[PDB]
Amino acid sequence: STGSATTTPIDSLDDAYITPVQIGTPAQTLNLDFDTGSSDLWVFSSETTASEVDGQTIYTPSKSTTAKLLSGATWSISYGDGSSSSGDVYTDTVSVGGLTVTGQAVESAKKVSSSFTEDSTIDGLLGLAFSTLNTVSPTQQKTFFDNAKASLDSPVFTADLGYHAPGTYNFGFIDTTAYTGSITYTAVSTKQGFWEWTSTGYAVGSGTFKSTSIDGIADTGTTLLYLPATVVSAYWAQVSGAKSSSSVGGYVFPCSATLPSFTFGVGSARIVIPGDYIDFGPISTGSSSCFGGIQSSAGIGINIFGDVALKAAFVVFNGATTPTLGFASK
Ligand SMILES: O[C@@H]1CNC[C@@H]1Oc1ccccc1
Ligand SMILES: O[C@@H]1CNC[C@@H]1Oc1ccccc1
Repeated sequence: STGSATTTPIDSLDDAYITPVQIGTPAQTLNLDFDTGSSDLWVFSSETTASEVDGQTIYTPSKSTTAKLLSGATWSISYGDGSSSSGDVYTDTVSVGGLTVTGQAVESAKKVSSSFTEDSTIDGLLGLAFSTLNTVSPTQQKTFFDNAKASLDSPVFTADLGYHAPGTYNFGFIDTTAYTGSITYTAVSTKQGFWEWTSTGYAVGSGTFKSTSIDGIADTGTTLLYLPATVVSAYWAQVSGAKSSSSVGGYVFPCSATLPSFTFGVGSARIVIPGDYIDFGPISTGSSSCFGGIQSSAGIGINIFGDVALKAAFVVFNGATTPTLGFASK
């Protein structure tokens, strides 16, 4: 089998991407944030505290003839930005772009943090990291990809995110029309449960390429590119007036600037992030200070190749027995 679904930016900045997902019988369609950095499929629901729902579409298990309570199971998650959610668990039929999994754990939120309530465009998350990170207790549950894998034509999914435009998530096949050149594959460590890999270096603008190993994760659920402070300083030093602001929480730059590109290495290959992809706009409405799309990872504990980087490539998440990542230009 295969599946193919369109993913759409939630706003004019590409802050996140939403993909429609069918849950239950008859189908209830929710717009989920596909997150290769976590491993829980959770949704706003009829069980969510009413004061914490503000515009989201909810899953109602009592209206699904295929929903079954997973008795005794609970879940609770906190993300890298401090957002969180928790609740109980049902199994139900879940379909993405024509690909159907029966018996998928659908984690129903009883509580969500204010950051989720305040974003009416995201109805929940669909995790695509390794199932060892799933938070369901006392019986850990499998991701949608892990459940689907054996049925897929090939044990892979691909992320093709657009810049200010829709893109695609495919399951079970490589669309050879969706990229240019060849795909370069690189090794993955699953030791922390992430799609963790080692970039071979970077360049700023037209500058020379610096060969240096940068360990990090391919994370579709993170907006920005988070890298070591040395690398990030070298980038922003090429933008007149750019500075790190403690009050704002990162590097800012004059909105009048033209930003240089940023290149990262994948083996001997190179992915070029255009400068425009690094512009996240005024820090507040009407400000002439703009927020940068490359930020320091120093406070996180891991480097994160988030959407800023991934949207510059066609990315293969190869879930074969020895997992690998592939990157191509597009
Ligand atoms: O802050 C934004 C609005 N609600 C939270 C959202 O960011 C996240 C998206 C996915 C995972 C964690 C956080
Ligand atoms: O819904 C609102 C529109 N822009 C802000 C908020 O959502 C998000 C902000 C940051 C990351 C993910 C989502």
